[PDB]
Amino acid sequence: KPFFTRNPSELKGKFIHTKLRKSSRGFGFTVVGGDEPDEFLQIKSLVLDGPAALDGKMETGDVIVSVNDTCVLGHTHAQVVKIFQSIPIGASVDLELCRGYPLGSSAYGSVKAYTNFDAERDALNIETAIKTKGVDEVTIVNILTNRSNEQRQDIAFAYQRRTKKELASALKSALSGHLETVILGLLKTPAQYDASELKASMKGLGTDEDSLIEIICSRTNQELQEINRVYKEMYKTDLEKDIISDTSGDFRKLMVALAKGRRAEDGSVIDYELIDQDARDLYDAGVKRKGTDVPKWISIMTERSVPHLQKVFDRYKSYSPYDMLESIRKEVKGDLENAFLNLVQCIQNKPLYFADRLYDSMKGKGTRDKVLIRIMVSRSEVDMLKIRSEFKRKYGKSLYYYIQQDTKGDYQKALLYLCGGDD
Amino acid sequence: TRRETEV
Ligand SMILES: [Ca+2]
Ligand SMILES: [Ca+2]
Ligand SMILES: [Ca+2]
Ligand SMILES: [Ca+2]
Repeated sequence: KPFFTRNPSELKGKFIHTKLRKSSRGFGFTVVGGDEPDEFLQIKSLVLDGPAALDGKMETGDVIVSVNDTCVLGHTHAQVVKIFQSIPIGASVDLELCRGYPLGSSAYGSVKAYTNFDAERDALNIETAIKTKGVDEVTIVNILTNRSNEQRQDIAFAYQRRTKKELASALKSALSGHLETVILGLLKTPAQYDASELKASMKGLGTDEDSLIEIICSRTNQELQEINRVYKEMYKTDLEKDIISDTSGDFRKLMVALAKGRRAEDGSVIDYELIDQDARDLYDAGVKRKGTDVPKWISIMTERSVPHLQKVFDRYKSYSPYDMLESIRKEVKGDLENAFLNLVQCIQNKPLYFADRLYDSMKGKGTRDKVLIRIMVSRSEVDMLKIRSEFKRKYGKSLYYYIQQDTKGDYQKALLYLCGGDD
Repeated sequence: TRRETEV
């Protein structure tokens, strides 16, 4: 139940006022909202080379508070769009916008966008900490870990305007150890951070197969489509090329198929007949006959939608004495097995999958900091609340507790801020 | 899918 009100005095964000005159192609932005009884009308997007964007005051996620001295808090979608359309070309409109209530936010992340956001303020305070004799990592950790990734991008731009030096380079020189790894990962976008880890897993002639399997098997179509574009712009090489160069056999086929991000979107109606047939094919290709038909497994597990495959794996238990996970361990082995096991976990329960990976990175001597840092950074704005839920439900204690006992220093503080308290 | 209007 998102926040909503029709009295402007009860809003928490900041207020901005713009005055836009309509051009030939409108005001140059998209309005979203006004569906459910209490939906705020929010700025969906901007149109660059347009009246609203060239003004610069309007940004996405903004909430419309007043249109030409008439409050629209609570007005339906069709009412506020007829206002903008009744305006003639050349006439000016006065928009009051509130910045603080976000859009496109996952309700299951642990780190939320700062309500009283100020990019120039945080850029100044971080500069101070960098040049502080001793580096106030405390300040740097308190700021960046309590900002959203898009807010952190605005910190880097504001820091570059006032210092002419990129924040990633300045923080790479003043920090050290695992704390440097976490901060540099938080500064990158989700696509930039995943693309960098993928290249790192394929550096050298060897391959970190675990990091490659984790990212490829757990990312959706939209995330993979953005990673492929960013990876090609960063390293001048398509991700599929470096995957072929560092993988082979059926393992290569599976990773190439998954990395395409062309999995079928979830259909409106449930295909119960295809659910039964896909289960029969998975059983006839593996446990029933001797050997294994790996291509048939790759086709079904990569092309079908996630909700469909969930019902497929449940129907698979009707044909096979072993479930999908136990079938994988018996039929295939090696890198192909680890990739299939990771894929099925992400389909059945992805938050549970990241919980086990977190527990595996800390249960033994030392800490697999590479796996622990990547998960706490990439899933912080996605499903961290669900991972914490599945974690304490299974392991009794909280994820905050395990990070506490396996990490120390500011590196511990940074990861605890990304967790969001003990469950 | 979600009610959107080009303004
Ligand atoms: Ca360093
Ligand atoms: Ca067999
Ligand atoms: Ca440990
Ligand atoms: Ca370690």
